[PDB]
Amino acid sequence: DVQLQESGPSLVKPSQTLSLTCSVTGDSITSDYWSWIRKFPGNRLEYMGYVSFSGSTYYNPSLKSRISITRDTSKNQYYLDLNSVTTEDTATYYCANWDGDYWGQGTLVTVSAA
Amino acid sequence: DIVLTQSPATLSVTPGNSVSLSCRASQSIGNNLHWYQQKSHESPRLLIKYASQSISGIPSRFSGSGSGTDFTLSINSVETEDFGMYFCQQSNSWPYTFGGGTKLEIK
Amino acid sequence: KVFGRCELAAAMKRHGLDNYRGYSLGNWVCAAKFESNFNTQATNRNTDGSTDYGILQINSRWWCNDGRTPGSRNLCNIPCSALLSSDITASVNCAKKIVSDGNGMNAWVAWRNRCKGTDVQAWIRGCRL
Repeated sequence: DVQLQESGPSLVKPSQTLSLTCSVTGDSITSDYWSWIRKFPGNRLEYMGYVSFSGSTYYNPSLKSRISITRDTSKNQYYLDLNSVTTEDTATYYCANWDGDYWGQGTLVTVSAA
Repeated sequence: DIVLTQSPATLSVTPGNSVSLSCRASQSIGNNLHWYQQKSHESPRLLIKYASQSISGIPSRFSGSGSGTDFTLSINSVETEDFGMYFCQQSNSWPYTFGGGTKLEIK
Repeated sequence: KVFGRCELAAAMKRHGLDNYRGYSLGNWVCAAKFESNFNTQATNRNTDGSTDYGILQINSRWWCNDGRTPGSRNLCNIPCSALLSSDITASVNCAKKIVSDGNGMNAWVAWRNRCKGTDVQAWIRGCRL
């Protein structure tokens, strides 16, 4: 069966690039659409975007083009890059298939001058 | 951007009782409204897809209805395992958007 | 089953295709018309061993699993037989995933050759929806 898991830093500095990796197991990345969803401290969900089988991408305008979602076939995993982060990007990040049946565990990423 | 509004924001119920959660869209989205559940320290779980289609593995007491701009998620006879957050999400237009969510807790 | 033009348009509207991902309802009726001629049981074996199934001729190489196509990917995570039902739920659910890719409705050759660029809305005119 299929299982997803997010990995990456929990603490990042303002203005830097936040990157997360989503590991997929049970099937090939090339066999589905993959997404990223984050939950803000206030119980507010935001669909960041997804990358389809043809490699085309769809990003949430709210991200003002600071986002990037790429795939790595050999490693059977995809990623999320978010540029010039601010404390406004502090949230719990989740990777999930487009259908919504497979979700990762979610991982808190805190943006702080510390 | 399509705006999904969920009311009430909070709902208190006694197990055994039934509840109905509302979600309205700023414009029509046909049947492209989905329901998710989320418990603390957990990932969202798809309960209903496309307004009313069932999901394998989800309890039968969950059911959705609606079309256009008015939708509801129903839980026939609430159970302890059902307390948590409930979110609706539209996929009719990009960007996909979520409603503010409704919290279901024990009375 | 063979849907009537208006019958399918009303049905597809019920299944939320009136304005899905930027595509007006006329597009979907037109596509079904030239893809399968409104026939839900329509099938077509291709030169690569893949087969197109349903009212929307969904290909077994990338979208559904019919169990007899080489590099099948099954992006719609559904068996091709489900796309041959008189009930269009599965075909629609899968078609929505297809159109959510960057190729949009260009995924349908007949739609591209007979609908893209034409007055597709003509396909829903004169219908009780």
